[PDB]
Amino acid sequence: PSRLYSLLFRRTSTFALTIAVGALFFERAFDQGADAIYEHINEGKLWK
Amino acid sequence: GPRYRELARNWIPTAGMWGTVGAVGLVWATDWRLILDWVPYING
Amino acid sequence: SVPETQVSILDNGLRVASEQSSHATCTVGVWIDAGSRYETEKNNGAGYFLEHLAFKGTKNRPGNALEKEVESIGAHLNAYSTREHTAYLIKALSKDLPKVVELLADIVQNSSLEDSQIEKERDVILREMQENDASMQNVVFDYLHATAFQGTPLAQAVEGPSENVRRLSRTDLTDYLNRHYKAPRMVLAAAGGVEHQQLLDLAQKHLSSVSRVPCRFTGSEIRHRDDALPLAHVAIAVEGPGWANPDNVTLQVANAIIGLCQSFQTFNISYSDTGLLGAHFVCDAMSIDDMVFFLQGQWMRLCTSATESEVTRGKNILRNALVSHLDGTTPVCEDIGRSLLTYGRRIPLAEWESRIQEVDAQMLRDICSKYFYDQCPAVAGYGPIEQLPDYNRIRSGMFWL
Amino acid sequence: SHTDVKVPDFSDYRRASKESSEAR
Amino acid sequence: LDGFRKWYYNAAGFNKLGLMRDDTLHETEDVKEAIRRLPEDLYNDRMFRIKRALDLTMRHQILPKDQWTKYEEDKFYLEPYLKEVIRERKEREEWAKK
Amino acid sequence: QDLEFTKLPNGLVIASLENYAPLSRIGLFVKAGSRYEDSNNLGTSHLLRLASSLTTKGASSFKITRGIEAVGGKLSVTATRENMAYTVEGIRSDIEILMEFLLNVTTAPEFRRWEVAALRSQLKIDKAVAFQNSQTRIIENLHDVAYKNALANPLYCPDYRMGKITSEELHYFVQNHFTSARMALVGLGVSHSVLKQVAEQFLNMRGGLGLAGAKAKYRGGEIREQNGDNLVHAAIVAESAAIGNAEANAFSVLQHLLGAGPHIKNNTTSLLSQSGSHQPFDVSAFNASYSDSGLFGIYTISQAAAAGEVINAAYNQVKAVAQGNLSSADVQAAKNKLKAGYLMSVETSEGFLSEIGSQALAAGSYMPPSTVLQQIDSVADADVVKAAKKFVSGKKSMAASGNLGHTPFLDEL
Repeated sequence: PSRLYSLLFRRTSTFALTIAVGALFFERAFDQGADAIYEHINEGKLWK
Repeated sequence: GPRYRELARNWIPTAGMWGTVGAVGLVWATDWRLILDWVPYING
Repeated sequence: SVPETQVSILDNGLRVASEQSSHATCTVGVWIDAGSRYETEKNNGAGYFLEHLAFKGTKNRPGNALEKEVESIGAHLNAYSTREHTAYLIKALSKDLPKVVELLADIVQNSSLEDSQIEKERDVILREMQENDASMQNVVFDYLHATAFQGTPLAQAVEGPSENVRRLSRTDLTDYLNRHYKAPRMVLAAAGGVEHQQLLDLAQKHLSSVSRVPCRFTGSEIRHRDDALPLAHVAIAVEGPGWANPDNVTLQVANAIIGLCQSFQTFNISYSDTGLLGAHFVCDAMSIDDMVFFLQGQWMRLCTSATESEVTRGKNILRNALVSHLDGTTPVCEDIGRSLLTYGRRIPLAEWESRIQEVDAQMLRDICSKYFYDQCPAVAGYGPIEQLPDYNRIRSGMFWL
Repeated sequence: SHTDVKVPDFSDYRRASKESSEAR
Repeated sequence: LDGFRKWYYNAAGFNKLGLMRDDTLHETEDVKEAIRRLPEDLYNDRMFRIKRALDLTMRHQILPKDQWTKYEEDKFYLEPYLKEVIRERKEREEWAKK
Repeated sequence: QDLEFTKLPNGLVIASLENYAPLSRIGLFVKAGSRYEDSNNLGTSHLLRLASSLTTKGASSFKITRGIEAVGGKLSVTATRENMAYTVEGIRSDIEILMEFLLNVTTAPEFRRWEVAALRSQLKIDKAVAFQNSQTRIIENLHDVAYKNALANPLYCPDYRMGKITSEELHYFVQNHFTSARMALVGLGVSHSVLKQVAEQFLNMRGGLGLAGAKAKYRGGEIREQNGDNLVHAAIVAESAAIGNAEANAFSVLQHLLGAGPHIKNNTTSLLSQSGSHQPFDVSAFNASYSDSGLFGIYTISQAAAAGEVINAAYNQVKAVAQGNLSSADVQAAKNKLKAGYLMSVETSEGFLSEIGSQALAAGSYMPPSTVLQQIDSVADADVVKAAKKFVSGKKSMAASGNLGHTPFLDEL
């Protein structure tokens, strides 16, 4: 979308800003997601 | 320094934005957990 | 206090425009909206070769007797062709105004293309092209047009490829002549000591017979490496707005700000809703990259940080240069012919001054960021261009981190 | 001279223009 | 003040190496522009005086007292040329400021 | 209205025309060309021409450049062998400081030695750019072989004189030729009053008549320089009339009869050009008249091989004009070409300012374009023939360049 480029990518700093924010949130999702996936993968064999 | 003044204005937003980027990164990397805490996301 | 340019229209559609002035000599010309952009690669040199044949005699004035007439009053006869416009203009005295107009009428219609002449003008054109390669900046700007407008009729040159030049015949020419010389696409422009009513009556008397009936910027680069040449010519451009877009004026002010390489020239070439905006520099091999870096910084600077004073400089600079009134008759009319062909009207100098004074620093850096920042350029290099950086380095120099 | 040839056809490579500039 | 300036000129000690005052200036950009604008004879005397002072400092010697540079005699040759460099420099700076 | 010309009591000519143009131009004309040097200060006028942007007493270099570019104005220097002209142009609201800058440059230079030492490399570069084309070199060679002392001095600095021109030579040249009795200040688009009032702040320092220049003496001679250019640029001239003499006009009518360059963007445009023709070659008539002496002749560019008979053919055509073989319609067409060329030369603003300027220095008076037209008309057929015989008889001077294996000499020509 042009909006993205026009607003988020056009300014190099914003390009970084978006990356920064994204990084701040990516961890949360990826961690939790992978954790659960892992949890499901080894659904029964764990400490619980 | 009028010229300097004008140029400053031009760079003010981008400069601040870069600073903002660093601040954001700082909190994320450092896992402040105090600024982040209030943030919806929770480490646990 | 500059006199207004008055425009009338015949039934044919030939707009007869004139701008009277005290000077007793006048520049009467015919402009035609016909160039290499209207050619379809099978007649790529038809306008150029017709521009050669147009002074070699007509049906009413066979051969050199025609040019004997333009010697007899001491007038000067010139013609030129671009990618979009063709012009046939005469500088003469005021009192010789009728016959000159009649002469121009023959040149646009009733022209005679002699087969004998066709071979002679083919050898002239062929040879000139065979030696035209000598002019580097022409080679570099043709390369820039080709690589910037790949696959379009704007890539092909005005002269055409030697191939077509050799392979051209009267009938083909006749076609180009009968196809792209329509009366609604023609302006009879007069500047200097002329009366508009007399010129309108002369256009009604002769020239009243003239028959009445996009482009894509491919950002890319062409480099002709030839290390035996002493100097290197490099042109870098981005897409221009076109004739009718007013921010051209602002872009002109930006060029006036720029104005390290032995020669550095900025250009804003405009065609119908397209164009090339950029810089051409001619340099020694061992300096080329530094020039490029320098140049990109300036552009980026304007887009990034531009003061108020320099803007004023550009405003003023452009003003004086844009000043063309009473610069010369030939220029004056040239402006009337191009203004009636492109804008459809003659823009007065007061409107130009208003559009210049409304330009400030904020809208200049806004328009420069619209047209220069993070854009893919077209690069054309000729000479010892090994140290000329490739496309990633130039493209990365088109923005700042 | 220079006019002898035209930019070779990159269409094969060319993708499917400022409207698309930002998009691209 | 004049006698105390002569006493300080003796206490500075560059006259014992045969140097002038303008030989002792630190070569900044403005000083090098002023040195470049010197005539050939003044530049050659300045380079010879600097070379002789460096040789004397190498051998840890000074000139004999009759060959020292008398305070009264020292000539501020680079000064005139320097002021201009500074003046021009400032003018340019001001233009940019404005 | 029309131009106004007060002569100030110190000798300075003031000419003004207020036409309410948006861009106004102001020029200052000095009789300080290259003819006023001798063998000891050759090339001084070239460095003076290139030294217009140097720190002046009144204004530092930075300002003299940044102030003219700040308003977008233009400062240029044009020089002939007789005259120098310093011209500024710009918007009417900035011409006060433009006259400040121009009159400071004319009246009070400093000529600092480091500035001229930096300028000598630019002098070499400018000479190379100027001699990139063959016409310039062949005209300089033609003047050098045609004259002995005054008009034989080159417009461009000789190669040995680079590195040798000093500040004292420039100061001596300015103090001996930039005096008020040799200067005219000409302004289009300005009020006469201000020019009069800007003629007091400056142009009051040097009131002398300047160190007059030696009378130019003709020498004859033919110089040929093998340079390789396939084209043998050859100029063959003889002594002709001075600017003022009536004969002058006759020579202008004679070059427009013989051919003064093409009028179309290229044949049967000249008795010369007509005189058989099966090859690529350019032939025109050359005329350069200065206030004490003139040169008139033929100029040819041709393939080296045909260089001979082409030159001979051109020479033979002039001999036909020397034998009375001409028609009145041809002379009428030549007069029409000459008067149209004069009117198109004065139709532009800078050409108009130059013309007024030249007239001022030359005769102190302005000659309305109209007046000239009737004087050119005064020239009559016999008059033209007369000038021709002058050329056909007077000792010739020949400058040749190229592959001169088939280029004839003067005793063969």
